[PDB]
Amino acid sequence: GLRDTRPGDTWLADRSWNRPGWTVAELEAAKAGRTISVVLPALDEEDTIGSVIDSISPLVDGLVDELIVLDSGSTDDTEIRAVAAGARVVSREQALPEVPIRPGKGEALWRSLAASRGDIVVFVDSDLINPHPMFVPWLVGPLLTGDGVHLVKSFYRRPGRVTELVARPLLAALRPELGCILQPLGGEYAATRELLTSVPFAPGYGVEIGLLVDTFDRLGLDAIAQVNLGVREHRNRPLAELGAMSRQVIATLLSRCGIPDSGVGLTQFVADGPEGQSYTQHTWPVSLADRPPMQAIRPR
Amino acid sequence: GLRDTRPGDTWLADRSWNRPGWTVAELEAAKAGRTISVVLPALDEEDTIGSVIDSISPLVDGLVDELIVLDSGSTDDTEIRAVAAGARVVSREQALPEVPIRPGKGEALWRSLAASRGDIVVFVDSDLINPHPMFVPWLVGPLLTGDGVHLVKSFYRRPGRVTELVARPLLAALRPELGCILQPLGGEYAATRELLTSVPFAPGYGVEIGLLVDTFDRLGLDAIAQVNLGVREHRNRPLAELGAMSRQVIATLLSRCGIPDSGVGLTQFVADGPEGQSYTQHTWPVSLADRPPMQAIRPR
Repeated sequence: GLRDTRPGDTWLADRSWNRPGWTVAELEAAKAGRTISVVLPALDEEDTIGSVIDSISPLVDGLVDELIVLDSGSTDDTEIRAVAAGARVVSREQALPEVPIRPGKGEALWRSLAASRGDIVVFVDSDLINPHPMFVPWLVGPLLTGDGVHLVKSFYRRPGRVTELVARPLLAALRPELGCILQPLGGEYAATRELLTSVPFAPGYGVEIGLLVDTFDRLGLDAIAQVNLGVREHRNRPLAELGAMSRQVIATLLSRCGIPDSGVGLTQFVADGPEGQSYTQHTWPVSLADRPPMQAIRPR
Repeated sequence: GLRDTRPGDTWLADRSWNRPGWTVAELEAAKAGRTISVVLPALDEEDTIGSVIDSISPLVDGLVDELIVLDSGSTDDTEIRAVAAGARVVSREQALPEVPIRPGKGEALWRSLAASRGDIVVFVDSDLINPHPMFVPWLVGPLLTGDGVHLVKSFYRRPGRVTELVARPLLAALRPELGCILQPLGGEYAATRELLTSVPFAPGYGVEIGLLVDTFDRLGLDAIAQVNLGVREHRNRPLAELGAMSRQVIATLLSRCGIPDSGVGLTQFVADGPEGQSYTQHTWPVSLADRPPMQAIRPR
């Protein structure tokens, strides 16, 4: 199974593999009333967002009913380049005006649920370097082929740290049944509205891991599927930021397991010089504050 | 305080700093009946162990009463080179013959307590590249200056991953008072026999973190001190092994916080080729089995 996996292959919970034998046009016919939205979270991604939209553009009005870029308050030319590429840009303010804004990635994806319409929502990171046009079709594949799948995660390889050292070892310890998930923190995934609007949304970088665990806890492993995207390349995350990401992943995962987190942020001690004669104390923020299920805020 | 710290400076719990104003000969007089042992855990370290012993050698018969190398069943020339350097080599079998051997670093340090004699035991890794001769004197410093210190941890800088992404963020979440510890996983530390033989010893790579938390939980932060070793350089740990280390650090830390760990090892999925057409499934072992306080096995 894992000894022969092509980009597009689905791995179900019962250790069974499913190789897709459809075209894009055939998948559109398999929708049968169900609508598909694609959401792209964006914070200062002016260089990459054009290319990401272009790979999903030809699917619009066909398989994809709406392509939305959720602007997380960008100060650069992210908005004007995304419109020029042919996607509707909705800011956090515009997505849900009647609720004050909290910082972080989790807030943006949560708000995109109120801004989107589709029965199936596809999430793709806007910092992906040259994504394959079949990314979206592969993600919706297991959902449109009705077999009780509600969340489609993705796995890939670089042409890592927090996934391999924090997320996955902690999942092995606390939710061992989720040990088969190759990329729990992966930003490329698809889910049904009925699931997305019924679960709370974790703040910041904990959004992916929280959604994965909530899906497993309330539906079981059978509702989760994994698709091979082949080779994924994205903007490299700065090494200083990974400690903060880890702490948030930890906070979110502990809260889902009923383990009380102190709410105390990670303090990093950065050496000022080569000798190490002095250290800079830097405390990253951490949030234990989930957003409630969207059904409690804006019921569709 | 952290804006001016020279190699040797002690950081106490009450955020107060102590700069040492002694010589090696003056520290020996401060012992007053108390004996000091230095333990070097060794598993296949034939290239580095000679240099490590040479830095501690001139202290023997003076400040250091005995220098012991705890051989963890080496297959190379670790034993014969350590004897030639001038240190007594005790294997796991010889350290505690009447108890069967378990694999891992934690077992070795635990067994060294039965093989050692000193009221103060100093632990130094045998894979250190050119350690400073003042390493041992700096570690025993706060212990010999009687102010209620029972464990001396160390901090340094490279001339990281698991410390910065796993150990420290998880300590912030579960034991926030230990957030000021710069290197919780550091192999260079010293403690009193009364403490070391009264606490359980965590298996494998969890030994350091377990000892830190046990000391805090039963004595408080006042018993823990930190010393600047300046610049530390050691053999680089292979990137494939760090996931296994993380899982063990996680298992040990959760167990100390009363959080049930599943006992399921981390499964890593390693890509076989460039395309990612197949994956190798690799499950690292994890142990939830502590060793009991040495007072329950060999009471001195």
